[PDB]
Amino acid sequence: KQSVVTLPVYLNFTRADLIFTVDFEIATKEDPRSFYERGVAVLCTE
Amino acid sequence: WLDDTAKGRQNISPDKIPWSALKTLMAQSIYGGRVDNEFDQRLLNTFLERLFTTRSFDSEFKLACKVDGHKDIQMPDGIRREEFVQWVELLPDTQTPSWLGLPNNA
Repeated sequence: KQSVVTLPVYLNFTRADLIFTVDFEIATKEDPRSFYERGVAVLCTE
Repeated sequence: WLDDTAKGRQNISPDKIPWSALKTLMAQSIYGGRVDNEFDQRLLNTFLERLFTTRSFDSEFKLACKVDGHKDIQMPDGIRREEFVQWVELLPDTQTPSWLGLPNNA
């Protein structure tokens, strides 16, 4: 019922079919802005 | 917006620059109008928030990181357009995708 980052889940490598959003956890020395700028995402087929 | 903020003044303190106005308008109307995905909108917002503060025009501002090992593209300290274009012409010929914030292996 109820830092962190939100990463998309895509059906393929084209990143044109979003499935759902996943809330992971970040390490101590990393940065969410760098995570967003580097285009980190999750795929389903690769 | 600069003409609205400055009533013909010669200089503005960087705190008085409409940073929030510029960021919101550019992320929602000009560049964000074409943006479809919420993640693309988030990336555009991150870029605008990182770039349109500069610690209020402070020196030694980090525009990007060219190489992960001891290399940064520091902000030029010029004030004039000629100084800025001279800094632009000084950029090295080799460009890695880490200039864009992308990984070098892209």
